[PDB]
Amino acid sequence: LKPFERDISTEIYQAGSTPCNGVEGFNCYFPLQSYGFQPTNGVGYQPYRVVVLSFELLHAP
Amino acid sequence: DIQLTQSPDSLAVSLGERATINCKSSQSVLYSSINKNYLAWYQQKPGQPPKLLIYWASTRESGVPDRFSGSGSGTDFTLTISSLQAEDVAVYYCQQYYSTPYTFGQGTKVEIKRTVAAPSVFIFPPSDEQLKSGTASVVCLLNNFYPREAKVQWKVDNALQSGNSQESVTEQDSKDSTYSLSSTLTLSKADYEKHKVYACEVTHQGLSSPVTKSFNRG
Amino acid sequence: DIQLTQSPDSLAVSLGERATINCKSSQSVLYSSINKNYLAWYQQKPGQPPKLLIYWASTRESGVPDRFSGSGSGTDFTLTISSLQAEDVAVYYCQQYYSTPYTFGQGTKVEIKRTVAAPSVFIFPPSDEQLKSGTASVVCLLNNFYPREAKVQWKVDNALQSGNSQESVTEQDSKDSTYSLSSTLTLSKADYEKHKVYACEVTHQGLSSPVTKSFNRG
Amino acid sequence: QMQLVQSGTEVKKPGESLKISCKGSGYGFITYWIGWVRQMPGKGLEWMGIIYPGDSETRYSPSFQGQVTISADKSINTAYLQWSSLKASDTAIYYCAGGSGISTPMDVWGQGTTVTVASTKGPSVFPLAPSSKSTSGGTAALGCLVKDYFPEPVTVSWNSGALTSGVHTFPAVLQSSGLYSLSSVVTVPSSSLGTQTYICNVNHKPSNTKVDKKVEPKSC
Amino acid sequence: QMQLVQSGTEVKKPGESLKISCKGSGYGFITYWIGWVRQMPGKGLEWMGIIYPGDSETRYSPSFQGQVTISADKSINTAYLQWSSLKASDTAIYYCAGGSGISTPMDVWGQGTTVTVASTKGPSVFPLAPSSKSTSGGTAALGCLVKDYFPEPVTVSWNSGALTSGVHTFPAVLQSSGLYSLSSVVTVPSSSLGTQTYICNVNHKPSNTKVDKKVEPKSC
Repeated sequence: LKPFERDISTEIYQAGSTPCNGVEGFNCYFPLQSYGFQPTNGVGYQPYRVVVLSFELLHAP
Repeated sequence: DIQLTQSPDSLAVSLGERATINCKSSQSVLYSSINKNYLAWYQQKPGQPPKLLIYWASTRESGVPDRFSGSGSGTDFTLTISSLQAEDVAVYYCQQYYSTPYTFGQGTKVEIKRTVAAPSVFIFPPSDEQLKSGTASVVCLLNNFYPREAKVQWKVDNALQSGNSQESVTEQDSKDSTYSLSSTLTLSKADYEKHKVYACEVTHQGLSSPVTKSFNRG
Repeated sequence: DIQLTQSPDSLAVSLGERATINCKSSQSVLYSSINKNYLAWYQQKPGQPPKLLIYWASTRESGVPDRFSGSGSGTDFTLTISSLQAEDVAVYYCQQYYSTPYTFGQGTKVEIKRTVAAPSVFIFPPSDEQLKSGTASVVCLLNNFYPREAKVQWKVDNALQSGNSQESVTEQDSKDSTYSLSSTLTLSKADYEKHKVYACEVTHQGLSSPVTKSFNRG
Repeated sequence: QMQLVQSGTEVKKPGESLKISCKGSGYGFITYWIGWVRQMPGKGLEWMGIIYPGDSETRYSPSFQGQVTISADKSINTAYLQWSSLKASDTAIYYCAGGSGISTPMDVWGQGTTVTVASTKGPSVFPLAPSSKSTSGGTAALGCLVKDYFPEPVTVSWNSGALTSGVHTFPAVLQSSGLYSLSSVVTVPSSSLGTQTYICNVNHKPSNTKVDKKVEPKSC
Repeated sequence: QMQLVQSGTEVKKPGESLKISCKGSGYGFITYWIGWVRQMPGKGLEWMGIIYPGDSETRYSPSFQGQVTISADKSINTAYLQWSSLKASDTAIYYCAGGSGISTPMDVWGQGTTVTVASTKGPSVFPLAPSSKSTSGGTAALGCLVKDYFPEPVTVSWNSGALTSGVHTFPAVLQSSGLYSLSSVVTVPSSSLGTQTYICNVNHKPSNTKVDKKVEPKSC
């Protein structure tokens, strides 16, 4: 990804020379995959909320 | 990875005169996003931790008096003291904080300047105690001399001695800026039984004629 | 760092006969202080974790029956089953535990032995469903044949086919030690429209004359 | 003798992060050096690493050095084997085994946890017809042929488990496409051919495909 | 602005292990990247390393990479600089300084802790006699000469601190033996020579040597 580019798509990734036409078969996966969150789970696999402040300065401040 | 350079190393100016110190960087340290030079100037007084003076090479930290100004661009930066006072004698460091590691400057020592003075010379022979141990030591004392452009030559039977002496120069006296140089000669008992005339001869710029202080063995 | 070797790989003996398995080490694994060979023998049954059998290459773990004995010295070690029974068919591993890392043996498969048998052959053509997809598959089935020294040749219009077949041999039947081999041929529709006589011909040691099973296209 | 209980079976897509736990229960667990061993399908064991719970001294093997990370948690008596990014070649069964000291044979073995890394493709089951001209006083064979199913395993049960004698199930063989094939065949005397009905039940759980397919004798 | 307080001064023999603490006190200490700097005697500063308390991301300098270890403890807001085996070249003063972010000038500086690594040798103090023929209406000089004292520093106090005008103390210069020498001289007019007594007090604390030596005018 080029810096700060949001690519929201639900295509079927062609991981091999199989033209599978969106059937999610052998050698064709689905890019999005869920997160498993449980309270009785380790610190490493927990949900951290994040906010990224970005300051820029060009003209008309 | 980006070494710095400063100049001049030691600068002497009078009270109330300007003072310019130059810092040179290997590569430009300009951040594209904010267009701000990344370089800072630090002041250190003898015996204390350094203090921030200028950051971004143009802005002053809170409480710093106006006298201190910072300028420059590209790779060349300078710190200018419009009028020096009695509190600014110190060592100044230029540091770049663009990318780790943070290199530092060599350090510039700022000292004040006075009119030429002439040094009253002294000479002390070794005591009775020094003799017993086996290593006699004679000493010659320049006092209250400005500036440090001078040279002490020892004299034994009209023959110069080299490679057997040390020199201890003191730091500038605060009340009046005068130095004090002690030259010491360490010689064994054999080199003491050598002759009869031990002398210190001093050459200094202000003093028109090199001075001589001799003490007879007896 | 000290690789091991075992022999033989597959051994077939009758019920109640002796069984000798040999493990060879690159260097002697004898601990000087206690003078004990460091090498162990493990038993693994299909579908379960291995079990310790012999440690120090001479002592038996608690509960192991006397039948299992371990001997050897220097670099050569052997495991002897004085009389084999119906429960010992399994894979045996020799491991050295002198210094890390702990290398393992290749593994020896112990199976029982029976008298020669003759395989009743079968032949199945592809169904109507196989045809529609585009990849017909014919299969030939050997059943209840001991020993596994045999070979299946497909026959199309008196011309041999090579490189288009697979072979699936089953594991020894527990109640009676007889195998069952399935040879399958995968051919496209074009290779099915090829001719008219599809046959499986089997050669086996016990069977005096190679057998033939053919089915006419119709 | 303190027994070791393993965490369980995990199926993961390529590119994920995987943590496997070995739990140690029993008295005397003050000196057990935990070790890990991996068995690839139908192959010999290959020792991977050894860690002392507590002090956490960790010794690895040259082949696996740095591929995986072995850590231990002393308070609850556990050992963790972690993959940062598991590939598609990591499908195998892993056993945690605990020795009593350094230079001691491993005697207590945990059950073991299989790992599968792949994309599910369901099974096309096709039934072979029993040859029309067969031994009338003897027997003939019939069975259904599972094809193009990924990955292993497929369970083939005959007549809801009623029939069990002479049922040959053959291990899957991977052909060029990758998708393994498998044939299960039963032998039936030519007397029960007319009356007894044949239904093979193919279960492929990863693809959640449960099919009940009748076996039909084909005639003119 | 949160101030940093340093642990204190330690004197160690060669071959030991040394831990130095930087303590951070004050509000707002959620983003201060602690850094360490070493000043060798009478030389310029040389930056060593920077650690974020908490996350513990640690960036080093190429020269010092791996010589020392910088660690942080988040609960009590402290930073530790540790030597596994300090040599005899580590005598210097160390300052911990805290920036507010990466690529930010360091503005809050701790007092700093000196480290000395050496074997104590006591000072031989010998008093020079003031020359007999001197300026009667003017002045003449007298002082005592400390020799063979290791390591620095030696405190020379004149007449229990009563005399302070014209007292020149010269920095120690190391000659071949290693043991630095030092001379302190006072200037006295030839009127007070007869009556006022001179006692130089040499204090070398590492060797615990406190000496009071009179200065004597030598005559025939």
